[PDB]
Amino acid sequence: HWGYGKHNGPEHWHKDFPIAKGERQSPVDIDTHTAKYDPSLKPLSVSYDQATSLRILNTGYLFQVEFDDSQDKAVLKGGPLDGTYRLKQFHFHWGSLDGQGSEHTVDKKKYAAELHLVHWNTKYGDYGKAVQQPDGLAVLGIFLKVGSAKPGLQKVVDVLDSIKTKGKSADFTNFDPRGLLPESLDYWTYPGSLTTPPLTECVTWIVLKEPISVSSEQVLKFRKLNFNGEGEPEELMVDNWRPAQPLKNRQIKASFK
Ligand SMILES: NS(=O)(=O)c1c(F)c(F)c(S(=O)(=O)CCO)c(NCc2ccccc2)c1F
Ligand SMILES: [Zn+2]
Repeated sequence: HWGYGKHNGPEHWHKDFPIAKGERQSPVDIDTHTAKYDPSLKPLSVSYDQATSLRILNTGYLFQVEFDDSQDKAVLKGGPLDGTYRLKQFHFHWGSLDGQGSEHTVDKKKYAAELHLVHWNTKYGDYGKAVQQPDGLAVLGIFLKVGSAKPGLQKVVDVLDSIKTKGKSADFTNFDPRGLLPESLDYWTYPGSLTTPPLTECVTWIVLKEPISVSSEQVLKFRKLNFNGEGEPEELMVDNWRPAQPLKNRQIKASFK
């Protein structure tokens, strides 16, 4: 199956998923000197006050926290978006070393990790339909740099030992994703794709300019997760990022400066 290694990593995905070589693939390098300030973009509206987390899961590629999206409890709107996108899950990508791990880059800079908050367009009724549409998902991406701890991340870090291996889940209720956001909602946006197979070009990306700070100890705990299942040889879950893909004809817009 696909993964992150020499024999099944990003460079191989195109054989199963030919859209890997498509015209709107993600992630990309954000060239902050060619991005265009768009005074017509709106402010983001990030409304997570009623978010209901359910569970945390090691998928064998990353870990994710899932939400109850069967009512409008937590939604993203405004900015570049038409309509209302409902929060379904968040997850992270991270590196083996503090100098890599993000999927997007900024003027070629790599961050230690990247948080993705995945939302689906409510015009399509559910996530599975949405993922099949050109404007089905909106993913809010937030960079992580190593420095001071992020207190709102610690509940996530402390449950990771209970989901060490592929396919393990744990209850994860009452988690507030507002504690993962930076102060500023300034962002870049562009049209792209899922960053893992099936690589569908269904995503409006909204990448915040301001990183969050997490401690060295917080990210080290991410790196103690395993790609393998229990009872299989241990393979540390690190470097689960796709490198930047060609921008092609796209424009990245900035909400600021
Ligand atoms: N990076 S990304 O935001 O484009 C992304 C992932 F990297 C990713 F691994 C996933 S995945 O874990 O589902 C793997 C298949 O693409 C999703 N989709 C996230 C998702 C998972 C469960 C429920 C709803 C959304 C996905 F959206
Ligand atoms: Zn992701």
